[PDB]
Amino acid sequence: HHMVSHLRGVMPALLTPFDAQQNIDRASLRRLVRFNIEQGVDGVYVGGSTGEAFVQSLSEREEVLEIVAEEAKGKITLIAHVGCVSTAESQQLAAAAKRYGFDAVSAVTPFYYPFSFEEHCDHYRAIIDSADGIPMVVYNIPALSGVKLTLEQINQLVTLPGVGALKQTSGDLYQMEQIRRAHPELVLYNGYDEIFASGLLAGADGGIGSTYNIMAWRYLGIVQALKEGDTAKAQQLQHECNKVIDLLVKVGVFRGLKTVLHYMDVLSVPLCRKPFAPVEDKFQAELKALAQQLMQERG
Amino acid sequence: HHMVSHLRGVMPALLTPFDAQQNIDRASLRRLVRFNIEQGVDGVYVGGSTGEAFVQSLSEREEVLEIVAEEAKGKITLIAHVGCVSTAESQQLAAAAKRYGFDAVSAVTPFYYPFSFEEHCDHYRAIIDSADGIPMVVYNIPALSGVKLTLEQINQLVTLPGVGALKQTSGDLYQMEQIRRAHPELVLYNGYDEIFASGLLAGADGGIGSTYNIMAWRYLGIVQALKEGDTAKAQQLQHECNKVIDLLVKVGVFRGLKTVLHYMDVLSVPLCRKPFAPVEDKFQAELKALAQQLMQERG
Amino acid sequence: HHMVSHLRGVMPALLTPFDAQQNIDRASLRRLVRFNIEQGVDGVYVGGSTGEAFVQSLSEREEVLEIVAEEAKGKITLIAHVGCVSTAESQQLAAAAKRYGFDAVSAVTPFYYPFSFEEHCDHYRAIIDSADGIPMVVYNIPALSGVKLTLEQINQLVTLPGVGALKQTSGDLYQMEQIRRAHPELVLYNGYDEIFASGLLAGADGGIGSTYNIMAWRYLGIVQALKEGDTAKAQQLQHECNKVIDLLVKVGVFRGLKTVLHYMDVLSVPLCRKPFAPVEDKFQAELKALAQQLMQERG
Amino acid sequence: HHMVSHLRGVMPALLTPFDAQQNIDRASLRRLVRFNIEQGVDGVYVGGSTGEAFVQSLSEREEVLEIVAEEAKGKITLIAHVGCVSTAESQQLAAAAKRYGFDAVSAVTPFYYPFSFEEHCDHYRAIIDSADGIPMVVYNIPALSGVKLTLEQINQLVTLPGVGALKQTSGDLYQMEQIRRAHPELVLYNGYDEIFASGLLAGADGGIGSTYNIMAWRYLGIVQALKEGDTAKAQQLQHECNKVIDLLVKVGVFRGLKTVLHYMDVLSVPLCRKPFAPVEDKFQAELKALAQQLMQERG
Ligand SMILES: [Cl-]
Ligand SMILES: [Cl-]
Ligand SMILES: [Cl-]
Ligand SMILES: [Cl-]
Ligand SMILES: [Cl-]
Ligand SMILES: [Cl-]
Ligand SMILES: [Cl-]
Ligand SMILES: [Cl-]
Ligand SMILES: [Cl-]
Ligand SMILES: [Cl-]
Ligand SMILES: [Cl-]
Ligand SMILES: [Cl-]
Ligand SMILES: [Cl-]
Ligand SMILES: [Cl-]
Ligand SMILES: [Cl-]
Ligand SMILES: [Cl-]
Ligand code: NA
Ligand code: NA
Ligand code: NA
Ligand code: NA
Repeated sequence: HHMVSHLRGVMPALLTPFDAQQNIDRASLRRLVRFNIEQGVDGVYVGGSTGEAFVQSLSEREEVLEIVAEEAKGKITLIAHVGCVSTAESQQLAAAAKRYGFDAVSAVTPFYYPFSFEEHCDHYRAIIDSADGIPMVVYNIPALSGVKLTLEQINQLVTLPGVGALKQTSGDLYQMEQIRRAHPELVLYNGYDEIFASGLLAGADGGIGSTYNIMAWRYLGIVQALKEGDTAKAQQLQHECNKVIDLLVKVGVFRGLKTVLHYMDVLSVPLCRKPFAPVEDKFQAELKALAQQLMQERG
Repeated sequence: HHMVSHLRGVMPALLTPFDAQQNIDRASLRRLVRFNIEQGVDGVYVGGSTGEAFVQSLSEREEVLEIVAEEAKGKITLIAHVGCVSTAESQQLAAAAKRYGFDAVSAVTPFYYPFSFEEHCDHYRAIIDSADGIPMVVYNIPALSGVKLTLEQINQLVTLPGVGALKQTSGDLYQMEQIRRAHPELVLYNGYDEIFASGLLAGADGGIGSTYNIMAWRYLGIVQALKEGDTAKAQQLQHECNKVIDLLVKVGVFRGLKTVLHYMDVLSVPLCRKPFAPVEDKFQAELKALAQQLMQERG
Repeated sequence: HHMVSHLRGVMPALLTPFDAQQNIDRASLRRLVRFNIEQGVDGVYVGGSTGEAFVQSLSEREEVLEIVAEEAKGKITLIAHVGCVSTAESQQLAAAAKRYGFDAVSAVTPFYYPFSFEEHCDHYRAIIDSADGIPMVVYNIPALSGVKLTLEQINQLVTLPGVGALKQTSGDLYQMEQIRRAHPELVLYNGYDEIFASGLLAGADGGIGSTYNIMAWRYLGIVQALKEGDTAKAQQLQHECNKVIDLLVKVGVFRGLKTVLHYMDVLSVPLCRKPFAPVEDKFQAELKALAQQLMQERG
Repeated sequence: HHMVSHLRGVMPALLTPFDAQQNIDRASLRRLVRFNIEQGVDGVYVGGSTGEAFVQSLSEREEVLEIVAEEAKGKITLIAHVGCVSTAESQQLAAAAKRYGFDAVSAVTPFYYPFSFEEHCDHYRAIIDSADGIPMVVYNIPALSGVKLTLEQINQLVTLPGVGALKQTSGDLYQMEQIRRAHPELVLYNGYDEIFASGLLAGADGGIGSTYNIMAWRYLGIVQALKEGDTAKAQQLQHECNKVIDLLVKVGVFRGLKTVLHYMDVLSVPLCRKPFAPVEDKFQAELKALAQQLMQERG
């Protein structure tokens, strides 16, 4: 667990930009990668939930993976979310991530169909084998996956050979603390941005988040406030992140983030794929004012 | 709603046979269609959940759809489950179903990501458009999709232009009755085989089910018993169906069904796709005895 | 299970009438018991959830039990819901029901606090002991108790020495059928009036319900329709019951029932105890119209 | 919200000691109050969930209320949990708390029966009126009450006239932050001991908890650590608190705490009321070792 310490940190869950016809916008994808590097992030998490993975084909996900590796390999840590319901499809994306030079792969607990815990473990084992020597990030998101793992099951997942981290998109900070106590060296990512400060305090040593794409310096600022023992500053930063998250929940989270990035002249086209609707017109002024606030807050 | 009475009835949710390398077993697929026709079913529902749709590519789902149409068009009713999370993927499968001559399409409420009710309606509207004049079956399965529709939302979905039926995989038989009372003409399929008789009594006029692939005549028998007013016979048939479903839950439902069909010399290979494990050896004897029992019962 | 067949049937879950100051209305309680006897019911279930047991003191519940025994002992079957969270409180009510001559006691699974299955079993054993020879009805209502029993745990409860029946307030009619199949002689009451017909078909042999207080003959008629094999009549009667239940849900179920009974000249004051609010004025005309319809419906 | 700052702090949810026959052990109750005062706590919360309020009579709860006031009035803050399902019963306990000189009352959202939000509000208004001048603490515990309040409803509850605080027994630290942000002056108690440190960081300014009865100085130490910016010390204290909570979850929480207190020579008899079972013999060694550790840690 200590030989993959380079995986710790704050890493945006990269959005996948699409063009006006909902195809991959490669030029905007490259700009978004460069924008995140310039924000000072530790890494990027590609083709996750926030990446709209589950409305893309395998070929599209591979194209995105390869472009991001071109832009970012050697500059920041690269984690490829390869997870699919199908084990064989996940293996194909893991083998591709290996060829592109990613530092780690990740896979969401396979969803829709009920699978036994043993089926989950063999799924991770098969993907780890196809990753062919780069570590696995187990990705736990019970609210969307419907997979309700016990603590003892999480303990077994994160000790499988080849697993180097846990992305913990759970609001249960008792379990966060229990995972940390059971695995003092484990790379443990907070997945709910709206509790980032509290999740670090409960044992996470970094985070993977959708909203880091537009204000990663606030989350980096919370990491530093807590190291410096400035708890009032950590709370103030989290209050500001959550004011933004309240707005994003009102307008649509992924499309709201893409719209801000469009007003920051990063993404040419801010659409999500159907069935996500476009942003309602009445919310544009607020999203544009947020973009301008965030740009001014950097200098 | 009156012009789609030809969609009523008992229709197996067709399994998708795979070979030893987990590719589509076309020969076994054709024999499973013929086998279901020979059982006297009213139709087949292709590429659904039971069909392992969500561990298949679009290309594979199209291949299955086209094969089934070749075997069954003009002999029994053909319903194509074209549903994906992506609207555009679902539309591609709907346009393909239209080319192959299917009698209706169907789509599960798109899952994993939370979508507004308005986003769900526009998803169905777009698929109905690509289906280009064949009716849509709305497919409600809250336990796996995570979409919890109210009665009033269901009422709006089943009256969208182009919607001709509802696949109701819900054990809430108060809602089943309310849907029937609000739409006396609606084609309404019972989706949980283990309550078929009660679901008919609560208002369903047919059923779509995984276990109909191995014993459709029991469910046709329940329809008949209730029409005849032999409530005791309906109960006894459901008891026997549920003894089977108990066994299938113990061994794994889709792989148990495929194993029974392997022991009936229908499918050459009884595998599901990973991450479904194969059947445990200790259950083979029971599954073989069930196939023997069902074959002697047939005649 | 053979020697308690006299418990089978259709039994209203008796409302507890209160007066203007929210004290027990003894005269209206007597009139409601008599009204139910004249409706032809098989028994009465006293001091249950519908009886507002959990906003009453033990002394008040005992006074209600004794009165119902005076009015109904030897005329219809008498079941006393003695259940509390506390085991000793429940035992006090069971010992009292024994003194008053009840034919059976009943206890809801103790709630609010999480208790282990063994703690639940010991709770029932102690109450059965204090009931001193009259059988126990296990009362299962997960939606309000939060106790989620497995099928195998239900199998152990209904086989405790002294248990003669199960009140099954669950809409899961697979489990209903499984209970019937494992216990062919068990007295099994359908608890959700809105699926009564389907619940009988799935294996219940009677019911306990709040709405039987105002229209027991429809549920008795459903029993008769199914015995006769008139499945269409059973459905039509269930439709009519559910039209009423729809209204009761809109206005508040217990207070709406009490208001109907008020307009039938049975109850002097149609209030529930606080924090239940009174019925909104806008619903009075509907409730009065339903009272008239149910009265004309009888003769 | 500012004129009740004397309610902020760290307050054990007092256990109710019972004797060998399950009646109130008055002598052990007095020594438990004194023990907590001597731990440096800010107040005590009397007759709550932890106090086994819902297996006691109104008369028993008043006896405990009156004894605690006699021991602690004017030494530490006194909060009386007067909550019942019944509004009238809750009012009776609030009038008593007022007579005994309590500083505040509290009530759990009424449970078991579904009540509307307006019925909850009127319940609190009525108790506040009977409390006759002392502030009300709204007490939120969705996991046991089943009352799932939105954020906007919580906002309306804490702005009711006479409401001075919220006991927030929720693990959702997004909502915790949102409440703090919407009400910067609100007295906001963290209810889940196992996330205390994180709950403070998310906006709580105190806590009410069952495990404070045996180790309040750890929780006071966490407050001090977070004020001093020693995040690492706060984390270590929370780890130790959670090692204890793990053991208490394994043995049974209330009875485990009382057993520890017995081995601390505080409680003569460590029994909870039925249906809580006694502690298993095989856990006694661990609970005794824990008692010894906590005693030696104090100094
Ligand atoms: Cl290749
Ligand atoms: Cl490359
Ligand atoms: Cl699982
Ligand atoms: Cl830290
Ligand atoms: Cl820029
Ligand atoms: Cl084409
Ligand atoms: Cl929805
Ligand atoms: Cl029918
Ligand atoms: Cl006595
Ligand atoms: Cl008597
Ligand atoms: Cl349990
Ligand atoms: Cl029958
Ligand atoms: Cl009168
Ligand atoms: Cl008095
Ligand atoms: Cl509510
Ligand atoms: Cl603080
Ligand atoms: Na890095
Ligand atoms: Na047909
Ligand atoms: Na009787
Ligand atoms: Na104080």
